[PDB]
Amino acid sequence: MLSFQYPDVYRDETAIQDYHGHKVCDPYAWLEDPDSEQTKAFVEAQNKITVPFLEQCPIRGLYKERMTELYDYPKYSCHFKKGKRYFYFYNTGLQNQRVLYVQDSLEGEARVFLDPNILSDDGTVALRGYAFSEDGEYFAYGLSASGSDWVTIKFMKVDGAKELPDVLERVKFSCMAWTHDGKGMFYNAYPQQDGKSDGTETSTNLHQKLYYHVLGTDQSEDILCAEFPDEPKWMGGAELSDDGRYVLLSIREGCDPVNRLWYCDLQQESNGITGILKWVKLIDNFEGEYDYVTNEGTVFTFKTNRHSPNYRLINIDFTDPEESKWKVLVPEHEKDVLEWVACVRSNFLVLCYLHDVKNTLQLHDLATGALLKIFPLEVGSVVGYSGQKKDTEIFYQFTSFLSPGIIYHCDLTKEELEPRVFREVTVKGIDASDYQTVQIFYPSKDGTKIPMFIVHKKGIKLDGSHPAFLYGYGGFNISITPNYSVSRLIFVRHMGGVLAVANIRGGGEYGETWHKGGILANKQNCFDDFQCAAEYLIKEGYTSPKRLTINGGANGGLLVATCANQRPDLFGCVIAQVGVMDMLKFHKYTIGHAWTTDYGCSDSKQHFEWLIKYSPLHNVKLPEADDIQYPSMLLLTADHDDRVVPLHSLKFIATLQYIVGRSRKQNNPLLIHVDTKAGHGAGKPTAKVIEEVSDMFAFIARCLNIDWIP
Ligand SMILES: O=C(NCC(=O)N1CCC[C@H]1C(=O)O)OCc1ccccc1
Repeated sequence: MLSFQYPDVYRDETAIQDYHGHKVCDPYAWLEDPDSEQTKAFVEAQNKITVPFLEQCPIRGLYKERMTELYDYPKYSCHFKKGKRYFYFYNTGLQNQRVLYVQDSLEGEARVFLDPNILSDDGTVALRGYAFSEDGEYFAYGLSASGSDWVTIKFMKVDGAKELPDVLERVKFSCMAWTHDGKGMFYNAYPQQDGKSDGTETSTNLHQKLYYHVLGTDQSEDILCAEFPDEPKWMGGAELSDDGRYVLLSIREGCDPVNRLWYCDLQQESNGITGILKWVKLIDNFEGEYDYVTNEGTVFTFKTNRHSPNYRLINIDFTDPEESKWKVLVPEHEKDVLEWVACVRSNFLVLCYLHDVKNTLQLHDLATGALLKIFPLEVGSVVGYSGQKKDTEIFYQFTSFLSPGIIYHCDLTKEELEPRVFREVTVKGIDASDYQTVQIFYPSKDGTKIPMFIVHKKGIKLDGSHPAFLYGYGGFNISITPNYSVSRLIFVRHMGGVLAVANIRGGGEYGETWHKGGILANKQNCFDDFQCAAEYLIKEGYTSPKRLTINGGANGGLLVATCANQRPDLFGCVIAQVGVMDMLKFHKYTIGHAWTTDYGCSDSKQHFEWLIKYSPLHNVKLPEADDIQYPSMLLLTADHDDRVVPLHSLKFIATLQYIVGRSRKQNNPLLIHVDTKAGHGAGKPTAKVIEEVSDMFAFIARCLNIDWIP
């Protein structure tokens, strides 16, 4: 099968660094420079062998054709109202980017409001964030090129969709919030830096500032409202209270669900916004999260995890702020996580809970916190919602593994608040009734029961003969909930596969305790949990090692790469997307410094000791047994992935090819594909999404010798 030869890659054997007495060699350190001729030549040489390998078999084209056909279905976001108009996103089916539409009434004819497709031939310019003025007459929107996190904010007058001259640069990881007087907008920006700022650089991002832009002026005139020069990693995001009276500043440092909370009563400013605001430091520490829901005068309602790992709602009165005085509006549930809360129709609260990895949605009274109405949902996830304080209706979007989704609407001015289907689309070609989703809980190494969803064709025999695709993430308090994936369903229908998603520790499925169970000293729990998920699928007869593929992206790329090093005997194929592979140097680049809250940092001897044991780049080793080789591996990254710099995957593949690829027993391929004009994943155009999944499933099919089932 392997008719190709791995490229020559120079090893800098002098690249040695001492980590607390532990000498670490990094022979491919030079791949950290994306601009050198050496690095460019490396990428070219790697793609040169990967592309023909992926395109040789007819299966890639078959998969691509089927994906193009089945993914071609109307895709709508739920409606949301701003001012006197309604807005919604819509993709006719295969447009590179979804389009923002506007209508003057629910019955009115909709018209194109913002079409990102006309900004590029290939759809590599995408919307990244936006904010309407409080009256809905003005609109600010961020644009990112080639998938970079960097944003350029532009503006439009809503009536007539008129482009305005205002342009804001150096924006990244920014908030967008208009003051209610309609004069301007708060946003974040980073100081100037040498070199590039286009997504191909690896420069660390520090000293993020909070600025206020007055509409109709040059960015150079912007007001500096908050800065933290003594704390380079702090990031202060601004939002206006519902009544427009207070600017709330949520300061974050790192990735834990915690934040300082400062406020500024705008009425108390000496003469409007003219400089550093008179911040009142309500919560001046990083011990808990305080997510603004709404306020009534000085009584502020926040969703918090302060001594409540499953989250709860509290009221903090700015006039009697001490913690002993806070009121618990909606107490913490013993097991269900309160995911998010919104205030609508003045005195209603919409609460979304996660019950065993499935969403529930309900309406509560703002004054007492009492449950008023349960909005029934099938097994799945709530992925969209609209309804602000002044609105008198809500829209919410539901999705699941077998259902593309349903958008519901509920008029809250009605006595009996009962929802109605607003929009529903079914994908012709995939009959939901032929498949089933089951949820099981398997014990991990330490006995902890971990949830896992398994999706497969009804009536299959559990004889271990089926190809399986097992996905996991495991970290950053992210919950991996049900979602509709045409690409995965094609694997089920056309490749006879079984899909599985393991809700391993590190995620947010069981609140902050679940998160803490998969970080820092306990990061190994994630890998153990995931390996145990694979062992469950095998023991129960869904699949066998040789037919099992594992996949994950970014922190999930780290997950599958570590699992390949630790248990190469358990997997037949591994697809690691945009993975964090160098755990000793991740903190040095772009926004990597923020991930130390989940991983630790190698500067600390204690942390280094945890990190060195699982870092993918530092644990590539030939399996001892002659009958064991590494699984087939495919790394996917892109040259503008400034979230997880591509050097991670470049150094990792060089190491795999040298240490393992050179061995005579290694017959499974170890490849990388580096895309252009793309980044971490957000905003990737439809055309690229299709090529990507086609590469993935063609790799699986060729390596495992799977025939296409028409
Ligand atoms: O870095 C992330 N998110 C985490 C992220 O993208 N990660 C964390 C690990 C690698 C990668 C991933 O898994 O996609 O977002 C940037 C940010 C914004 C505000 C405050 C701090 C940080």
